[PDB]
Amino acid sequence: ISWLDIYHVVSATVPLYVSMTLGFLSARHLKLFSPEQCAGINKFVAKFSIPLLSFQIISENNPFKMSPKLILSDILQKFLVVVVLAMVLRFWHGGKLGWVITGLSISVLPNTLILGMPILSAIYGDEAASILEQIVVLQSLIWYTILLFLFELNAARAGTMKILLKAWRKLIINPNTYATLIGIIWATLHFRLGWNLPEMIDKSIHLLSDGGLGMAMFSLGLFMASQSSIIACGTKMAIITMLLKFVLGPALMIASAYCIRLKSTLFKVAILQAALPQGVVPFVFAKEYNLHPEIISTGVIFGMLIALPTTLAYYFLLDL
Amino acid sequence: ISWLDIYHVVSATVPLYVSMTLGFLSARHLKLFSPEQCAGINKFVAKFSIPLLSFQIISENNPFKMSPKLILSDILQKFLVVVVLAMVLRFWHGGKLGWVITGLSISVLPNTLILGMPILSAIYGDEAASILEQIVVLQSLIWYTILLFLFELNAARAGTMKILLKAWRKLIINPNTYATLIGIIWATLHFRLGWNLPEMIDKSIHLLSDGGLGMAMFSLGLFMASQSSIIACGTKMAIITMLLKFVLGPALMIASAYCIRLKSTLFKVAILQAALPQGVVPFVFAKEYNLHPEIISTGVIFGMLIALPTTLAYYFLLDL
Ligand SMILES: CCCCC/C=C/C/C=C/CCCCCCCC(=O)OC[C@H](COP(=O)([O-])OCC[N+](C)(C)C)OC(=O)CCCCCCC/C=C/C/C=C/CCCCC
Ligand SMILES: O=C(O)COc1ccc(Cl)cc1Cl
Repeated sequence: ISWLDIYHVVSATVPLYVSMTLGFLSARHLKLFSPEQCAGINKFVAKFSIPLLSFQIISENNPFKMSPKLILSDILQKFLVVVVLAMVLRFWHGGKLGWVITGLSISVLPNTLILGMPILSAIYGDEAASILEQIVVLQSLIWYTILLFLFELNAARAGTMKILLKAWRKLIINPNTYATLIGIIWATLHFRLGWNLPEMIDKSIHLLSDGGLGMAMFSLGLFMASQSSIIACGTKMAIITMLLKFVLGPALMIASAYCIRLKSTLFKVAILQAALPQGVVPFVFAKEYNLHPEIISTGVIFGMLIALPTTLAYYFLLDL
Repeated sequence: ISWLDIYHVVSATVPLYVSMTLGFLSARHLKLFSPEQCAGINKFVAKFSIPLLSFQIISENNPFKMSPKLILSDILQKFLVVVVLAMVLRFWHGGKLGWVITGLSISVLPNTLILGMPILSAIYGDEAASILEQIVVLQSLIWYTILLFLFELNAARAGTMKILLKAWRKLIINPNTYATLIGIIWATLHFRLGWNLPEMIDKSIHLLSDGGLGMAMFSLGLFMASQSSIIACGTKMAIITMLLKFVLGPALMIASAYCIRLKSTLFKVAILQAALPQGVVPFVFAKEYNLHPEIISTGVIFGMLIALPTTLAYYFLLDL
């Protein structure tokens, strides 16, 4: 672990905190944004920035050149996490479905796009970049849509066939689903027939997509200024939010990798990626749907602080 | 002229119209955003994105390698538009000072920060970038401050030290002022001593500044949707606002360019930049001070529509 490699991690993490700070200061000390305005900014982030980012992620990779072992391992990890959460909730802590979503939003949705590429590139070779790209594409194609479907189903519940039909009806109009579908279609078209996206469309998409992550962090800092303080999540809930993200998710990912027989850099990069801090998109969704938005906030705040400790610990463990 | 050039300009301009149309549809038709949410988004873009973009543009300029001929041309463009507005108003339309500010907020304040770099950097490549950034620096450092002082003087007119003090107090709480000062200082340091911005700070600034143009157009579209109609005022003061920007301003700028003997790209760019539609800061000042906010809004809304039609015309004309 070269000392100059810690500089890379810190440089990848600090910018995601500068915007968050700016937002917190604007909301609390400057009293610049009212709660309605913060909700509107978050809605813009969730409706225009995230769909375009997902489209770009999905439309810039080879759908037919993708490690199937990586896909199977990710699916197995997600299924195992869902099963474990369902089993635990049955005996621990009504409103059980609301906690299954809040578990997947802090367990099986890392932030490999921002904090993953630099950390893995510094600690591993170029192949890790491709593996992380594939993981991000999968989580922005399948998992980010399944999470939205679950959110819609939870909102509708607040006779079963009617609820499912309502959830599907509300999902089909969601920008994220259409963005993902168009992204996959364009990816296959461009990588089979060689079609290239016209410049007037690529630039238009980039203009809105660009700066979306800064806006998401701004919204995260804005929402954290309307809570009790910085750990409004609580004391025990904040402690378990990290055992779910750095002690259970990584273990289940290791189990999935063992089951799928991963033996390559597709192992030391497939497991380490699962120990990275939480993403911002899960918060962007959990605050628009108002499903425990305080639990996926302190987790984000305190996950990028311990990213380096836990990541280096897992790196040492894998080598041993 | 070749159709390829016309197509290049159209492609450069299309994304900035797609963002505006998306914002307008989201506000009015799709009804994603409530008026409070739209106001919050406008405040965010005007407080965090625009100042950072201004700082970046200013820092990407060389104070010691400016063009004094361009400086003089820009100062004489806004000094004989005053001598043409103080003479016409003598024989046309009490409120000479009020109308002069409204006449200056239209003719000689192009939007060279949001809609000037993209279009012109594409029409003439990267050569025009230096000229546009120099003009942006000048209008952010001198002309906006003078406009603020004139607005304060008009407000107090319906001693001088009190007006200057009020202008200074209101100028210190403006993010644009701090952004411009810091950008000038950093450009001086970088281009004299050779210092380089740290990677962390650069990435943090880019996180928010990247989306400062697409989101600016989105906010413009939201504002257009907020207004009741395109032509808020009457035709009498609507067919004159366009002629005060696409006929009088460019003509008086061509006169300045001939007096100062500007030649080459510094001419085809120095006149073309004056034909761009009006900015939004003058509208903000007019709304805050309530100085004819129904004409400065009409101009800003009806120039964004016919910018490309009236920009291709000047592009074709100047080639001869
Ligand atoms: C050197 C750092 C100077 C920091 C300047 C801050 C000074 C603090 C000001 C104190 C005066 C008290 C009044 C403060 C109000 C302005 C706040 C502000 O101005 O806050 C930054 C601004 C956002 O203000 P606001 O709109 O949110 O609220 C302000 C509007 N109202 C008042 C309505 C809420 O917008 C921005 O982000 C500005 C972005 C451009 C500045 C980027 C600085 C980068 C640093 C460059 C220098 C680097 C040198 C190399 C050295 C490297 C090693 C260290
Ligand atoms: O540069 C300009 O004159 C216009 O750019 C803007 C566009 C939208 C908003 Cl809110 C603020 C600004 Cl300054």
